Amino acid sequence: STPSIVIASAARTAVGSFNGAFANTPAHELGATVISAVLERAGVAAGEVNEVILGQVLPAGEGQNPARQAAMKAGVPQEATAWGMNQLCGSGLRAVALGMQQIATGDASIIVAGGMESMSMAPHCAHLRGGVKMGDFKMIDTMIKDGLTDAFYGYHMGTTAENVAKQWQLSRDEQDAFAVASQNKAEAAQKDGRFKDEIVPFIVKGRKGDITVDADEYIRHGATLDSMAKLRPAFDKEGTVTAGNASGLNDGAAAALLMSEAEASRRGIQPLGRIVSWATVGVDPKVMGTGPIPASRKALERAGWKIGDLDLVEANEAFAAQACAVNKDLGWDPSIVNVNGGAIAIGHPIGASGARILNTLLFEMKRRGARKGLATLCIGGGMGVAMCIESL
Amino acid sequence: STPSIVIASAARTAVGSFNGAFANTPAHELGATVISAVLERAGVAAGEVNEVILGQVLPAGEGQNPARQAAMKAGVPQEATAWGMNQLCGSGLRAVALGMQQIATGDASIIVAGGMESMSMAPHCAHLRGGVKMGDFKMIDTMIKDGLTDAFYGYHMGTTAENVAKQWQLSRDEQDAFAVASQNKAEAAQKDGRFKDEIVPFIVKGRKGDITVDADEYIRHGATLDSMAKLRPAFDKEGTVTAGNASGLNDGAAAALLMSEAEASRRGIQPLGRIVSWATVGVDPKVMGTGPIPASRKALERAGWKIGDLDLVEANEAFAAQACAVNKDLGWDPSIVNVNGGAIAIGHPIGASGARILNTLLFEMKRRGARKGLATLCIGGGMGVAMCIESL
Amino acid sequence: STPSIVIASAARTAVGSFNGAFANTPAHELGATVISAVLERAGVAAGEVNEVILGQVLPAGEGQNPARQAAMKAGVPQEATAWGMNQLCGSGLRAVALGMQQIATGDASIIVAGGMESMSMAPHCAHLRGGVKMGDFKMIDTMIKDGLTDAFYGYHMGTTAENVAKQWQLSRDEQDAFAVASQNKAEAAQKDGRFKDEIVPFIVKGRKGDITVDADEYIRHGATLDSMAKLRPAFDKEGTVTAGNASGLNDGAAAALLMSEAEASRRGIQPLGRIVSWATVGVDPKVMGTGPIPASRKALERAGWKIGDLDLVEANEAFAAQACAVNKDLGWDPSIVNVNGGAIAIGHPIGASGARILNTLLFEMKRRGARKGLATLCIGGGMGVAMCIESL
Amino acid sequence: STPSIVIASAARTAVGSFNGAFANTPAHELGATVISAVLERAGVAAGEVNEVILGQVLPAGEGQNPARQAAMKAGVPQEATAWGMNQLCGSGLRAVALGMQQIATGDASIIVAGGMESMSMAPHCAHLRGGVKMGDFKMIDTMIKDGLTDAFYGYHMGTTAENVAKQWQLSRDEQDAFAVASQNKAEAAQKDGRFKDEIVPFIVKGRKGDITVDADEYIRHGATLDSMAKLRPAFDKEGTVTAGNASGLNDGAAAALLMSEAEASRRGIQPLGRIVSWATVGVDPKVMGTGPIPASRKALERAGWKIGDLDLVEANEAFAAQACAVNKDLGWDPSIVNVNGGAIAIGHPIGASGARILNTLLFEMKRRGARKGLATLCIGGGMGVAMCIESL
Ligand SMILES: CC(=O)OCCNC(=O)CCNC(=O)[C@H](O)C(C)(C)COC(=O)C(C)(C)C
Ligand SMILES: CC(=O)OCCNC(=O)CCNC(=O)[C@H](O)C(C)(C)COC(=O)C(C)(C)C
Repeated sequence: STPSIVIASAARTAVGSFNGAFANTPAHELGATVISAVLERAGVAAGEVNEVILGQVLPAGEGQNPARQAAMKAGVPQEATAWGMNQLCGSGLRAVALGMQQIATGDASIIVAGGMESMSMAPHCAHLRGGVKMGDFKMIDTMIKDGLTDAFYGYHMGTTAENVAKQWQLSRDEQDAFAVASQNKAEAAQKDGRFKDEIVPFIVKGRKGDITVDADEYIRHGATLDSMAKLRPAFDKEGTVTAGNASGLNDGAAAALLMSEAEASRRGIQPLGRIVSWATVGVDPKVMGTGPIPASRKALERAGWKIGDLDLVEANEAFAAQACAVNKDLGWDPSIVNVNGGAIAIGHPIGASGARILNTLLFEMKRRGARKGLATLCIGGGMGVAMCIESL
Repeated sequence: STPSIVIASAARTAVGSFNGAFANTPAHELGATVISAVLERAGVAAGEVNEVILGQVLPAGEGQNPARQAAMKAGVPQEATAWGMNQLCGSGLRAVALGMQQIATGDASIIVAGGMESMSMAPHCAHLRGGVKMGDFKMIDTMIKDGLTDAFYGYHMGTTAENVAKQWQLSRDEQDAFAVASQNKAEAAQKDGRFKDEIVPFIVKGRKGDITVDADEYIRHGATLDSMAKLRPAFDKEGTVTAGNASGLNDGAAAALLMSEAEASRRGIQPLGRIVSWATVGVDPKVMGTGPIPASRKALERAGWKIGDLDLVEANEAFAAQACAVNKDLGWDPSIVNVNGGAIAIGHPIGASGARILNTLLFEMKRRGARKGLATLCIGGGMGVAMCIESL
Repeated sequence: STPSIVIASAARTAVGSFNGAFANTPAHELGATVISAVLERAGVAAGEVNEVILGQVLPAGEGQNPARQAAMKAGVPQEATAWGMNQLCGSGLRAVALGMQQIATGDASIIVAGGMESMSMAPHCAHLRGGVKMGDFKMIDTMIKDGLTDAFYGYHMGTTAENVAKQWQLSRDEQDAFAVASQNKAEAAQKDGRFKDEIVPFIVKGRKGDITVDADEYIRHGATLDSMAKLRPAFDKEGTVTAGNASGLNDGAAAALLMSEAEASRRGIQPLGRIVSWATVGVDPKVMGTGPIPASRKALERAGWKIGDLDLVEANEAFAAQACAVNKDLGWDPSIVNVNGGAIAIGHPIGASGARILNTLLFEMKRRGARKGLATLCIGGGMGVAMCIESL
Repeated sequence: STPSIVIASAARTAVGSFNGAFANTPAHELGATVISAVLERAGVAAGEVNEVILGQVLPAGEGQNPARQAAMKAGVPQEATAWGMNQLCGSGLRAVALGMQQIATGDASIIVAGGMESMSMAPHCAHLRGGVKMGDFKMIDTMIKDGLTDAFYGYHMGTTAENVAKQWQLSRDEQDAFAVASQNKAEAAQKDGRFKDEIVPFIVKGRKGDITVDADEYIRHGATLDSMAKLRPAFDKEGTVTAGNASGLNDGAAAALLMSEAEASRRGIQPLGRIVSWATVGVDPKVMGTGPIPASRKALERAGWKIGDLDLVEANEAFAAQACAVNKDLGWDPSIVNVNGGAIAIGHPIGASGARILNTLLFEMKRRGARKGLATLCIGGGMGVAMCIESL
């Protein structure tokens, strides 16, 4: 008699490149589009939504509770509720776990959950109430400070990726080959229409003409191992991690519509899948990229699943270094991992990422008839999140 | 049977005045102290915490996931997890209901949940990626923009208070008499030592000497009706809402340690209460101060309680206009509400506030042997949140 | 026996467009090239220079006394002196008058005087010592605030141009025809090589390569009356003044090397002319564009010249409106004025402008054998400056 | 006969401490008050002024040509002119010399010349036109960058002071003794009323009551040798220069009214003195504090005076180390130098400083009946300025 919560529908924007397609688009506008889309896709009216839960890491200057702004712009009435949350990179997936819990505790019926992020729109900042009596001071890039800098050891996420490259003795070649394989899988899938279903177009409004954005613009077409092998290391001069074998800075949103299984049945909805389990676990901040290991093992143990049971896997590629380490420790078939590419190619809109890869997982699970699935993400400050999805 | 989760223990910092005692104290530092406090108070080792969940509305510049920074500074091991969330003024109490949900769904055994806020340390910000080829630009106060300003209508929270005052025909006098009652109640509680149990002293580390802060410094000593009636309207030149009958800008943190009833009994812990229900509902952002009315009613319905069963209430005083209005609608005995004073006196450290009033309720329920209690707050953008607590 | 001071030599950079050729070139670097050039042109060694005097309105952030920075870079000895000055648009010409005065009172023999300006490099700023306790504040564009905004009435110099347009009843048609004539005369002069003599090339050092700039890049080629006529008014929605009939925002330096007539004779130098007189007079800030009227009249009377004695004139074009009013009042033959075009086409690097038009005057006087010349500028805050030059 | 220019009258504000009395008072406000005062003291109407010349190193953000704002505020007519200039610390005295040249060349009859500075109001800046697509950037303190940092060697003026200390082998003790004597002489002069004649009171207007400032607030009362000796070196860790034996960061204005000797006689004015000579000379930037040596010597030679002919001297105290060096080299009787204290005590409002000390000299010469005086200052970037004054 345990609660069975399903994902009735999902959708994501395309992922924009840094200061690219969505250079001037507030996170909450991207969120509103995905919210309306999951509702239209499921045939559910906005007024039936109890609450919107949206992960977002970089809200500075966007005003009160951007999740609420997203919900209200999507047409979800004032009666519903909304809130944001921040488990950094895990945010978008975690939000789905959290939404599932609202329904499992009988506190709601229909949740919209996911994530949203405008890294482009993130401001610079300084604390100036006390004044600066004399001397220079720093205007601080909130994207870097609040999104990409380890709070404990003081270094960029890319150095934690170097720490993983040295513990696992991963060569520069092994990482450059992984990223080339990710770009090529993503270019293949995009041209074959495999992102069409999950992507809802977004209308960037302008003065000299609106623009429809429905293609992931951060993917690199014709990615040779040459353009990878010619890059300098970005975080250590005798290291292996580069702009080419790391993910980038990106804008996007993504969302899922959750309700009980019996509810989806009552509404004539064919659900994208059932949430069987989730799990988050901590690891050393220094090697934060390993997060997916204990989070996925725990998720799998809560499902009563073996690693071999899995038919599909979205394992977020923040860095090639961390991804290979995860694929090695866990030891699943790499041919079913990031089957349509991953974040090195597609982008990593921090708060949105977890709901982005969940989209890719669900829609590709429909495409090929995979029964069991698992999405998982490493997290700055040292954590992982994971979720097991079973098709119906 | 049903899960049953208890608040094993609770603690909060004093609430500091704006650019006051905590002027230069990062939110997570305040948060850390209160995490160590709830652990110590319950007799639980930090190594036993599965997850720290902390409300926070104004984290700009503090770096990656300040809940994880509070958790680590407090000595919760890297293996645990941590996140922040934002349901604005409701964040601190919502984090507690979220934590309870973690335990009810079987995903955790032991949560620290609460909130934290340094409104003092909130930076001014500006989006400057595109560059500013010519012309003045605004450095935006994130405290005002992201905390205090309604996103839909463009005006401060105090203006929603004017809308509520007007709806309910609340005179200036009546708002002012409420504010004085609240100050006089709070100065009394302070003097008679009724804040001591709940407060854990925070030590401010400076160059010139450590300062231990263990007293709410926002409370005005010897407040009079005469003093209030001298003040000018702060939001409307023929309005009723002043600085004297509105809460303030404040710094502080507050948390609670949650576990199952059965686990408290295993550990010999005598908990502060059982979380019997909670609820959140939405309303017109224009009159967000009415949030607590449907929130408290839904919460009481979920608990199976009538309003007269309540023995003690903490209904947050964002503004006298809204506080009076909520009290007149629900009809609870004003004498069991904010019995040691409310936020006009004590302060409103946004993200911490909901855990702040929860602390006050729990320790006063204990000291007078109350059995049934409710905490509730209005939420900017048009929401309310409430929680019902029963003593063991 | 009244002292006679000559201009032995002169030089100017090309005038750069706003954030264009000299986008990242500090004013002092442009100044240094022009100091070296006037020395080279006169056959005078840097070791012989007593003082360098440079007009400069927007030095913020450039460091201590950019005039000294310029002169040291050009190898003027540490035993010499250097200072900057600021009479706004008048500065580069006032500098020369002041340098002439050093020699006249016997305090110096050899002066390099002019001005320099990098409007591109001008920063944004805020008084932040006292703090901003709460609320937004402005980051102020120093170029606009200290350069282009009237300090009394608070509006841009364009509005003073509107005031002049109304008071002199100057049509949009007349102003635009003037603007097009300036563009077309400057393009002709450019293509014929008439700026070559005065322009010294400036090498913009980069990383991917050095670029030699020796063309005035703000000059529009093939400028049409239609392109002027289609612009909207820039300062008053029912006005006549536009971006097209106003000058621009620009970068440049320019200078003159001064000595007594007898010293030039001793050296065998053929000077560019003798400074027979100068003057500066104030007018109403509201119609500051009129400055050249009383200044030119005073300069001429000090020279004992009638207006009809002039063979050539450089009257600076801050705005078509004021250029037209000045020509109307003075009544000098427009065909002898801004013969090679003016600032509408060439640009207006504020602190340099006055020495820029002096350069154009002097080299045209030489080229055509004009005997008597005058340069004059209008000045924000309501002033004018004029200088009479006679050929030797 | 030669042109003889006299100082008819003089006045200065008190010198305010950094973020002290004048923390929020724009320099031009201070200037306006001293302009009005020199007019009143001379019995000359504002309508009679031809030009205002005001030294000012740090005008960023104050708007167009603060000299003109100052002159207009004092009711100097729109028909007059005004300009600012910058020879750093020498500026306030150089303006006077420049003012004298306007009259000697017959270009003006009546000049108000001096300087003004608000180091408190100096802003922080950043060049932001190109944008900062990613990363932290610096907000630069303009007071330090444009006022106090050497542009060639990149270090503060205090480092130049160390270089002079080492070269002249000046002990810590000798420097501190000098500093203590400056404080103690200034304090005696203050108590005895010796600054009253030269100071014009300034009214600081504020919402909560006007404050009249007529005392130099930087002067330390009861300054002890021990208070100096305890300090740590501020620039070199085995240096000798400290906050105590250097001057401060200060706000002030000061000026003089000039006219020919014959015009003063026509008007029946008894002048404060005749300007007999002035000089400016350069020195190595690295030892800029030595500027007063070649400059004083040149001024004296130009006057036909031996050093021993001087009855009184104001040699500016940028730093004890340099003031000591200057006095050692010149060898004048130290008992006639800075007779009422100097800038270590009184403060150093850069652009005003040279006119400030001139005020002190003039009024002491008058009060004790000294016939021959000299004022002189060192100048960052390696210069000196000096002026010889004789009583009539
Ligand atoms: C005083 C002087 O420098 O002479 C005239 C200077 N003219 C200008 O600076 C106008 C340049 N204008 C432009 O580039 C566009 O018309 C503008 C609308 C972008 C300018 O914007 C403004 O309104 C200013 C006055 C703030 C520059
Ligand atoms: C030429 C000149 O500058 O005159 C002397 C004025 N004094 C100063 O510039 C130094 C003022 N110094 C101080 O208040 C303290 O020494 C300080 C160490 C706190 C200043 O901090 C600094 O390092 C600088 C940049 C101001 C020198």
